[PDB]
Order: sequence, then structure tokens, then C-alpha cells
Amino acid sequence: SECVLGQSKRVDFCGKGYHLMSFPQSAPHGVVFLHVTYVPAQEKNFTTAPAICHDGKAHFPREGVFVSNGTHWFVTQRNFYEPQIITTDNTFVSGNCDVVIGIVNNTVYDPLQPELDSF
Amino acid sequence: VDCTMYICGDSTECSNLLLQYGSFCTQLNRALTGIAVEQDKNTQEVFAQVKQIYKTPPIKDFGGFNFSQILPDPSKPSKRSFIEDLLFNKVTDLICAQKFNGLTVLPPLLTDEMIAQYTSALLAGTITSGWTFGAGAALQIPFAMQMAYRFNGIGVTQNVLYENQKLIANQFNSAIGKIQDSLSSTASALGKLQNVVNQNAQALNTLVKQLSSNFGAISSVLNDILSRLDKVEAEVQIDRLITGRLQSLQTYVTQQLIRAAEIRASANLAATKMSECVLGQSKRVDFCGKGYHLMSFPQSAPHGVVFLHVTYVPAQEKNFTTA
Amino acid sequence: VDCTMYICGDSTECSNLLLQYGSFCTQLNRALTGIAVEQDKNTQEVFAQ
Amino acid sequence: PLSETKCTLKSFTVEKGIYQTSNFRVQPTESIVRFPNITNLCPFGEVFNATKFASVYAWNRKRISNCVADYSVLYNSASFSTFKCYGVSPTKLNDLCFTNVYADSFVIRGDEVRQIAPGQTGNIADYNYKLPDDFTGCVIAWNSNNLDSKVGGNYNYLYRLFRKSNLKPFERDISTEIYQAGSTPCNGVKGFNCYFPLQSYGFQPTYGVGYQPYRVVVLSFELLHAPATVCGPKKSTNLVKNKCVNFNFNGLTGTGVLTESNKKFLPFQQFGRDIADTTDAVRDPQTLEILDITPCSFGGVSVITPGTNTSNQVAVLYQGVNCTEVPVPTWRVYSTGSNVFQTRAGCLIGAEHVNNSYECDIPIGAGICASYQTSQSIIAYTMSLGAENSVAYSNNSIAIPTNFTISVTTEILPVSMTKTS
Ligand SMILES: *[C@@H]1O[C@H](CO[C@@H]2O[C@@H](C)[C@@H](O)[C@@H](O)[C@@H]2O)[C@@H](O[C@@H]2O[C@H](CO)[C@@H](O)[C@H](O)[C@H]2NC(C)=O)[C@H](O)[C@H]1NC(C)=O
Ligand SMILES: *[C@@H]1O[C@H](CO)[C@@H](O[C@@H]2O[C@H](CO)[C@@H](O)[C@H](O)[C@H]2NC(C)=O)[C@H](O)[C@H]1NC(C)=O
Ligand SMILES: *[C@@H]1O[C@H](CO)[C@@H](O[C@@H]2O[C@H](CO)[C@@H](O)[C@H](O)[C@H]2NC(C)=O)[C@H](O)[C@H]1NC(C)=O
Ligand SMILES: *[C@@H]1O[C@H](CO)[C@@H](O[C@@H]2O[C@H](CO)[C@@H](O)[C@H](O)[C@H]2NC(C)=O)[C@H](O)[C@H]1NC(C)=O
Ligand SMILES: *[C@@H]1O[C@H](CO)[C@@H](O[C@@H]2O[C@H](CO)[C@@H](O)[C@H](O)[C@H]2NC(C)=O)[C@H](O)[C@H]1NC(C)=O
Ligand SMILES: *[C@@H]1O[C@H](CO)[C@@H](O[C@@H]2O[C@H](CO)[C@@H](O)[C@H](O)[C@H]2NC(C)=O)[C@H](O)[C@H]1NC(C)=O
Ligand SMILES: *[C@@H]1O[C@H](CO)[C@@H](O[C@@H]2O[C@H](CO)[C@@H](O)[C@H](O)[C@H]2NC(C)=O)[C@H](O)[C@H]1NC(C)=O
Ligand SMILES: *[C@@H]1O[C@H](CO)[C@@H](O)[C@H](O)[C@H]1NC(C)=O
Ligand SMILES: *[C@@H]1O[C@H](CO)[C@@H](O)[C@H](O)[C@H]1NC(C)=O
Ligand SMILES: *[C@@H]1O[C@H](CO)[C@@H](O)[C@H](O)[C@H]1NC(C)=O
Ligand SMILES: *[C@@H]1O[C@H](CO)[C@@H](O)[C@H](O)[C@H]1NC(C)=O
Ligand SMILES: *[C@@H]1O[C@H](CO)[C@@H](O)[C@H](O)[C@H]1NC(C)=O
Repeated sequence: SECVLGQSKRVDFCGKGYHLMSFPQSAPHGVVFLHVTYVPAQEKNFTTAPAICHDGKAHFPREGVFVSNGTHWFVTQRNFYEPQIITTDNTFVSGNCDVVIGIVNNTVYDPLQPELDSF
Repeated sequence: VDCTMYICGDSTECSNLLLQYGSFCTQLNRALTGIAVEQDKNTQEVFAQVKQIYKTPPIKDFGGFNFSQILPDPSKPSKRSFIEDLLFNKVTDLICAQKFNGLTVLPPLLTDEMIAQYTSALLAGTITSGWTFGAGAALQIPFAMQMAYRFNGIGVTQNVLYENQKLIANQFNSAIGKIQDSLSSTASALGKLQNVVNQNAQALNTLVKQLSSNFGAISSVLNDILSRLDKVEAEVQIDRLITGRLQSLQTYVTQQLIRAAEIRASANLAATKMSECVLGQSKRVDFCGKGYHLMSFPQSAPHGVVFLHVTYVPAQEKNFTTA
Repeated sequence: VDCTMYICGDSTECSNLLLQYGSFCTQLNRALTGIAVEQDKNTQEVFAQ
Repeated sequence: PLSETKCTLKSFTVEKGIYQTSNFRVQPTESIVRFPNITNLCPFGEVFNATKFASVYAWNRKRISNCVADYSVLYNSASFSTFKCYGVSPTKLNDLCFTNVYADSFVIRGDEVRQIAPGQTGNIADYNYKLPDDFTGCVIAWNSNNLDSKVGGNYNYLYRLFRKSNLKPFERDISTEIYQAGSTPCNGVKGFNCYFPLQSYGFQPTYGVGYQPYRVVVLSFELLHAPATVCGPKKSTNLVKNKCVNFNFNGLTGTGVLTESNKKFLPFQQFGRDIADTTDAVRDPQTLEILDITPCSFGGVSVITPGTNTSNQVAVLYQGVNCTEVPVPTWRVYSTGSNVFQTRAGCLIGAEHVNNSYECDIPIGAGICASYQTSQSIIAYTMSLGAENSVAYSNNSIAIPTNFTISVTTEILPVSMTKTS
């Protein structure tokens, strides 16, 4: 039910790794499940921050995590390194910068501002 | 159980009569061996899930969260945590009479030092890498950031973690202190492990007590029969003892098989909670404690595992009009 | 099960022979008691959540 | 050990593993005997060979005490025409001891000797002499027509013909009270349905064997936790203590190591018992010191093997045994010092204790595993739990996977078993 007819969020229930799908095979007096899982690989170290401070506002990722290669800051999804420019679209605001332990200063790109400025 | 030594002691007269029952002693020894091999498998499937022995960093900058009561304490060679000491000094009969009557206890394959080293690795992987060491290699993440992922996982926006991080850390540290106080002082929670130990000690004690039974023979003492009667007369009395002692040992083995099935169901559940609560964050409502599950910490106990389930419990609700 | 009442009824002659089997009746009564205490626990864990 | 493995498996091939093949037991170095130091021979001739025996209603009893009895003289005498023992075997009787022996002696008819047995009923069994149903002893009887008859009949022998109740075991009733067979009382005198309760045996020498006199002795043996005072003729050995031995203390057969006891026996106590009824300590009947009885050491004999296709080399674990105990199972060729390792699982023989750790191949216990490895031989090691690793945690560093691997893992589950009737 949960691995063949479904996709399981249950960590080891359908094989080691993040469960994609499973295939049933019959066996003598038994069943064999071939569990397809995504296993993450080739990880790299990044500097990270919980929030970006911009214009005195604190920005957090809507999904994913802030990362730096050393000189620039990006937001990326947690399970695959795919850096994106930090924008007012992939982040949400809450409060000012003073409360978050380890907040870092970076610009946050607003995409509407240049669409005005280029009109 | 040395089934011949239980039923017959050192008497060859009895041993030769016990051969006439055929394979029953081999069946009994083989059932108890299968139970014993299962107990190693049960412990392996609960604790030896962690593929590398992860060590915690020497400096514990976990954002104000204080795991010192649950991380390994170097001051003892068993290398238990403090709460593991509370458990091992709190759950933990007739061993000499048992040993001399053919009954013996085999050691577990994993020592308590090895099980403490597996719980150590599970704790280290949990606090340094979140769920990622479950799915693959341990990916480091700052603890406050993975706690903010746990908050997103229970559907609370991560800024609620960061804006309250000092409060949340103080609440966690206080609740781990309450774990210490309760496990120092309770007489209730450990009943599941005590019951298992008591049941097995009671079963061995009862099996030894059954050697005092006559079963209708002229003595329960088989050396009385053989000092007092010769083969033709003695064999009738030895056969009475064989019948009742073999029925006693078969009763013991049958109830150990049933208890082993229950302990395996419990080890299957413990292994599932290790995977889904320690190596993961569970959406399953009560599976990892009452409240929305944040994370769990494994601790070893005598013949058992203790999960410390960290949960978000909502508080101080206000009434609103809604649409 | 009253193991003596089942095996022997009210006969003391039988009861005195049944003592020679030792603890078997205490084992039986204790196993059935553990089953009965488990049935209360099973109902508690399902409904008294 | 590989042969004991092949036999216990009943297979010529053996798979890789660890197998119970045997239980080891230390064998006795010698056999002790300890009876009390009594030289007085028992007066059996006085009871068996008297000129005149008692009447069975008033059956005689004599204590036999503080003496040595060679019962085999009695049993192998051709004179006794029946010699029936109960709760004891007459061959074994020459090596037992008893707190006392009661000899009961009387005369009856030849027909009635069948009644002198436990659980019997009849005129003699009910009104004259009752053995308990759980009697231990021997009943000895012989035709005495050449002694207890006379021409015109021997009226000197009487039996109780009537009683208001049958006897309790070893009850005696010499009472001369005239007995009421009638519905009315007898008023203390004879009459219609009112009889003297004793009748004499007709013992004319002419009578057939069923009515000839038989002399009877009942040797009643009180087996008690009290000290022995009657013993068979077997001679005491000297004592030996810490060596494993068979022993016989006053008829307590057993085996063990007779350690000098610390246990504080009160002066009346003769034996100590385990939680099972096995004997845990004994007082020596000559020195009256206290000895512990513990069994000579024993344990499971696990044989550790690769597959017989891989090698016929095997290591042996003496489970829970100490290496200071393993003897140089059926075979004698092990306990060679070239390969000995005291695990907490027990003494391990025939495996090299290496310093490395590896994954567990064959489990041995208490953290020990064994494997067949290079020049290949059995090695024993502490099992490795996994590669030890540092996560490189920092309060501001994250590792993010830049790639992935798709993994397929097989999980096999039993679903059914064979349906049988
Ligand atoms: C993550 O980095 C650590 C060490 O950090 C180093 O400095 C950072 C500022 C950045 O430049 C990192 O890329 C650097 O590596 C690595 O930990 C070390 O790993 C090696 C084995 O590869 C080990 O011998 C060292 O002792 C480790 N040092 C510490 C302090 O743990 C770690 O391997 C990096 N992670 C990955 C996936 O490469
Ligand atoms: C971090 O990433 C940025 C990516 O934006 C790198 O900077 C860019 O480099 C390219 C050339 O490869 C330039 O054409 C761009 O103009 C740069 N970006 C910007 C916004 O100016 C930067 O080199 C990386 N730093 C490190 C240390 O790897
Ligand atoms: C991030 O930016 C803020 C300004 O927006 C920095 O705050 C200033 O810090 C200096 C000292 O370094 C103070 O004298 C100023 O008064 C601060 N400004 C305000 C508005 O409070 C802050 O230091 C920056 N953070 C880092 C790590 O560089
Ligand atoms: C983390 O919590 C533990 C709670 O036990 C603190 O440990 C105590 O620390 C003081 C010194 O600061 C010692 O005198 C006590 O004996 C410790 N108690 C125990 C049981 O070991 C620890 O200090 C806390 N650390 C932080 C940073 O909060
Ligand atoms: C949320 O609950 C916590 C308690 O769990 C509150 O914190 C306490 O506040 C009082 C003062 O009101 C302090 O004396 C306590 O020391 C605080 N406890 C802790 C653990 O910090 C907190 O104020 C509540 N917040 C709101 C907004 O109601
Ligand atoms: C002890 O004394 C009493 C009374 O003298 C005996 O009682 C006799 O008991 C039997 C039944 O057990 C009756 O049939 C007799 O009639 C009783 N006798 C009298 C005179 O009442 C008792 O048997 C004696 N016990 C022993 C061992 O001698
Ligand atoms: C195996 O036997 C030896 C003795 O033959 C044990 O070692 C002795 O242990 C006592 C404590 O009980 C010490 O007082 C002695 O000094 C020890 N002697 C030696 C030579 O070490 C040993 O503990 C036993 N081991 C097992 C596993 O049974
Ligand atoms: C990490 O530690 C430094 C000091 O070493 C501190 O300034 C910073 O705020 C910390 N960052 C986080 C995210 O806790
Ligand atoms: C009885 O006495 C005779 C002598 O008259 C003797 O020969 C015989 O051996 C004696 N029997 C026993 C049992 O002592
Ligand atoms: C019996 O023998 C022991 C020595 O074994 C001796 O000490 C004891 O005094 C003897 N008993 C008697 C009554 O002579
Ligand atoms: C048996 O041993 C042979 C070598 O003697 C080897 O080639 C073969 O693979 C082995 N097979 C098994 C099933 O162990
Ligand atoms: C094996 O280890 C012990 C220490 O644990 C050491 O004394 C011994 O010499 C080692 N043997 C070899 C051959 O390295």
C-alpha cells in the first residue's frame, strides 16, 4: 500500500534514501520490493545564514536555505544544490533584523522595481 | 538449557531413558537457540542502523540547546550519557541454582558499551546533520537551522523558531531537566522493561522450582531413586521424573517462544521509531510522542531503547472570528 | 481457571495428588491472569487516548 | 569437534556458523564413601532365629540401631520362602543407611502372607497388622511347620477375627474386649452374636501349606533427615575435598567438588538443600565437618566453523567456562595453549586473537566475532561497529548535495508458509 501504491515519507520504510517508488516482485512464499530511492551525493560546504537583513527587514526563504560561495549569497533547495538569486519572491519577510541570531547583510532583489524603472 | 542436565543431572541411567523420547531435547535446545539468535538480531535492527560512528564536535555551539544530559559522559568507561546512567541504574535471580541445574545465560552479541556507542552515533548524527544521515551521508547543518526546518515540518513558519530561539532552547533544556527528574524518581514509566525482565526471571525460577516436584515418583531427587532402587524398579520412577521435567521444560520453551514473538514485535516497533523519529521527522500524529513531532533522541536502556521525543505543543489559544 | 477445581473438582484426594505436579497450576493461573490484564491494557490504549 | 558438529546437524556438509555440539563435563577423579564409624554388627539373628515368635494380633517390634547390617546374607539365604521389598531394592539395601530399622515379627497362615504388603486388606491386614500404603522395607516370611505346629494343634498362636474398625498403619490392638457382632450390645459377656475377638490358628502338622504356620519379619526402614545409625557393610574411604569426585554419604549418592563449607549448620542439621531439591551441602558422618557439594564444572561446547567447503578447521568455545578449567566433548586434543583466548562468552580455543576489528562474520558474544582469514586460520576479534567519522559541524556551515544517485534496494518479506494438514 505505502511503497507501491504510494510514495512514503516514512524515512526507512521503503528502502534507504528518499523514497521515489517501489516495484513488487513475487517470490516463493514471499514478496520482493525493489525500492527506488533518491540518495543525495557529492555534497559541498557552504556558508549559511538563517535570514538576510535588507533595508532593516529580515528575509527568510519561502522554501530552501540561504548559502554563500564565499562572496555572493544565494537561496537554494535543501536536497540539491541549485542556487538562485535572493529575491523578494523566493523569500518572505518577518520583523526587523535585531532578533535573529546570525542574520547576515545582503541585497534582496525586488523584480518589480526594474520593471517600473525600464518602463 | 542443557536439557539432559536439567532432566537427568549427571545420571547416565536417566540419560539412557531420556534417549527413548527421541528428538525432544534437540527440539528444545534448537528453539532456545533460535530465540537467542533473534535477540541479537533485535538489537542489531534497533541500534546498528547508523552506518558510521558519528562523533559530536568538541565545542557544542548548538544555538543554546543543551544536550549534555543525553550526550556521552566521558567520566565512565561504559561511556553512557547521564540519562542512560539513570536508566541503567534503575532497571538494573537465583543464578547459582540455575547454573548448577543446566540453565545458563548467554551474553548479548553487542555489549552495553557497543550499544552506547551506537546511540552516541545516532545522537551525534541527529544534532549535527538532522535527518540527512538517515537518507545518506551526514550533511552538516547548524542546529538552529535544522530546528527551523522541523518547525516548517510541523507547519510553523521558520521565523517563529528564529524569533523565539532563546525561549525554545530554554524550554528544551528545561524539559530535558524534567526527564532527568522523572527518571530519577518515578515508579511507573519503566514498567515495560521491568515487566520483561521479571517475566524471564520468574520463568527460570519456576523451571528450577519444578525440579523439586515428585511428579508421582518416590522422590524428586533422582539420586535418591538410583541409590535406593535398581534398574527395573528405578526406571518406572525415573520415567515419572522424565515425564514431568520434560513437560516442565517444554512449557518453559513454549512460553519463551511466545515472549520472543512479543519482544520481536516490540523491537520491530523500536526499529521503526529509530528510523521515523530519530532519523526523521514523523507526520504520524502520536507515533513520536504527544504533540507535533520535532525530533527524537535515542538512549539505551537495559534490554531496551528509550526515545526522548521532542514535540511542539501549542499553548495559550485565543478565540477569533473566522471566515 | 480454578486449576484445582477444573482438574480435581472438590476432591482432596485428587488435590493432594495435584500438589505433586508442583507449580503447574500456579503457572496456568498466572498466564491467564497476564492475558486478562493485557485485555484491559489493549482497551485502554485504543480508547482512553 | 567438526565430527560432533556433522553428527549434531546430521549432515556431512556444515555451513558457516557457530553450533552447539556437546556439553562439556568434568569427570570424577575418584569415588568417596563415608558411613559412620560403627563396628557393632546388627542382631538380625535375634529376630529371625528366636525359638518362639509373637502372635500377629500382638505382633512384636524390636529396634535395630547403632549397628552394621549385611542384608545380603538375609536375601541370599535359601530358607526364606518370600522376601518382598517395597520402596527399596534388596541389592541396593547393602549400601544404604537408615536412622533406625524396626523389625516386626509374628506368625500367620501360609495363605495370609499375601496380606503382609502395603495397601492390602483382609483379616490379617485389617484386624491384626497394617503396613502403610507408602511402606519402605522388606517383608520376609518362611514356613515354620517344623517349629510352630504340634500334633493336636498349636493353640498358642492367635489372630484377631473381628474388630469395630480396621487398623491404622502399625497400630497394635491386644484388647480382650468381647466383640459385638449383634445388633444389640453384649453387656460385657459372650452370647448370641457376641464373640471373643481372637481366634486360634489350627496348626496341626498334617495341614496343607495354606494352613501351615509361617513366621514373618517386617524390616521397616526409617529413611529420615535424622542421622544414620544402621548402615550396610560398605567401608568408609578417607575424604578428599577440592578434587571432583563421586561420593556416598550415609547413602546419599552424588558427585561434585567437596569444598569445605562456610555454612553455619545448627548441630541437628545433617544435609543442606538447593532451591531445587538437589543436595547443596553435607555433614561428614565421621568428622562432622560441613562440606559444600557443588557440581564439577560444565558448559555448552559451541564449535565455530567456516563452511566445510571452505575449511575443515574449527575453533571451540567452552561457553561460560574459564580457561583454567578446560581439559586437555568426547575428544581430548584441544586446550592446546597455542590458541587460547578468555572471552566473556567463555574460553575460546583454536582462534587467534587479532588486534584489528572487522565486521562480524560469525558471532561469538560479548562483542567478540570470529572469521576465517589469512595462510588462512580462525581469527577472533572485537567486532567493528562502523567507520568512525566526524561530521564537521559549525554554527554557520551547511553541506548541500550537488548531485544524486538513484538507488534500488531489494527488500524480501515472507508472506505465507506451507499449508499442512
Ligand atoms: C566541510 O569542511 C570541513 C572543513 O572546513 C574547511 O574550511 C571551510 C571554511 C571550507 O573551506 C571547507 O571546504 C574546508 O574543508 C571538512 O572537514 C574536514 O574533512 C577532512 C576530510 O576530508 C578531515 O581530515 C578534517 O579533519 C575535517 N575537518 C574538520 C574541522 O572536521 C569537511 O570534509 C567539509 N565537507 C565536505 C563535504 O567536503
Ligand atoms: C560566487 O558566485 C558568483 C555568481 O554570481 C560569482 O560571481 C560571478 O562570476 C561571473 C564569472 O564567472 C561574472 O560574470 C559575474 O558578474 C559574477 N556575478 C556577479 C553578481 O557579479 C563568484 O565568482 C562566486 N564566488 C566564489 C568565491 O566562488
Ligand atoms: C549589517 O548592517 C548594519 C547596518 O545596516 C550594521 O550595523 C551598524 O554597525 C555599526 C558598527 O559596525 C554601528 O556603528 C552602526 O550604528 C550600525 N547601524 C545600525 C543602523 O544599527 C551591521 O554591523 C552589519 N553587520 C555586519 C556583520 O557587518
Ligand atoms: C548544560 O546543562 C548542564 C545540566 O546538567 C549544565 O551542567 C552543569 O554545569 C555546572 C557548571 O556550569 C556544573 O557545576 C554542574 O555540575 C553541571 N551539572 C551536571 C549534572 O553535570 C551545563 O553547565 C549546561 N551548559 C550550558 C552551556 O548551558
Ligand atoms: C510563552 O510561554 C513562555 C512560557 O513557556 C513565556 O515565558 C515566560 O515568561 C515569564 C514572564 O511572563 C517569565 O518569568 C518566564 O521565565 C518565561 N519562561 C521562559 C521559559 O522563558 C512567554 O512569555 C510566553 N510568550 C507569550 C507571548 O505569551
Ligand atoms: C490412641 O488412643 C485412642 C483412645 O484410646 C485410640 O482410639 C481408637 O481409635 C480407633 C479409630 O482410629 C477406634 O476404632 C477405637 O475404638 C479407638 N479406641 C478407643 C478405646 O476408643 C487410638 O487408636 C490410639 N492410637 C494409637 C496409635 O494407639
Ligand atoms: C578465570 O579464572 C581466574 C582464576 O583462575 C579469574 O582470575 C582471578 O579472579 C579473582 C577474583 O575473582 C582474583 O582475585 C584473582 O587474582 C584472579 N587471578 C588471576 C590469575 O587473574 C578470572 O577472573 C576468571 N575469568 C572468568 C571470565 O571466569
Ligand atoms: C556563530 O558564532 C558566532 C561567534 O563565533 C556568532 O557571532 C554568530 O552569531 C553565530 N551564528 C549563529 C547562526 O548562531
Ligand atoms: C539359626 O540357628 C542355627 C543353629 O540352630 C544356625 O545354624 C543358623 O545359621 C541360624 N540362623 C540365623 C539366621 O542366624
Ligand atoms: C569417627 O572417625 C573420625 C575420623 O574420621 C573421628 O574423629 C571420630 O572421633 C570417630 N568417631 C567415633 C565415635 O569414634
Ligand atoms: C566451494 O569451494 C570451491 C573451491 O574449493 C569454490 O570454487 C566454490 O565457489 C565454493 N562454493 C561454495 C558454494 O562455497
Ligand atoms: C593485541 O592487543 C593488545 C592490547 O589490546 C596487545 O597487548 C597485544 O600485544 C596485541 N597483539 C598484537 C600481535 O599486536
